[PDB]
Amino acid sequence: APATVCGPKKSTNLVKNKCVNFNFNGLTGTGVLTESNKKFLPFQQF
Amino acid sequence: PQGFSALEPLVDLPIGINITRFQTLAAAYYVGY
Repeated sequence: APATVCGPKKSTNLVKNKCVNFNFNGLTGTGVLTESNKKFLPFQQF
Repeated sequence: PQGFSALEPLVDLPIGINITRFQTLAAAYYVGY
């Protein structure tokens, strides 16, 4: 049975150009973040 | 018709039901498995 009700999930500020741990909807890693120019699709995330 | 075209996702539903049969409400349609 899929989960349909769950508690609220928090959020913090966004930082760039620093090697910082990130959690983008269950995606975890460690690296610097910066603005890019690649074009995704309306349904594509990663 | 020939040619290639992909099928982009539309919506996902987290329902817990189970299905085994299906029906349907110039009137033709193709069914492929």
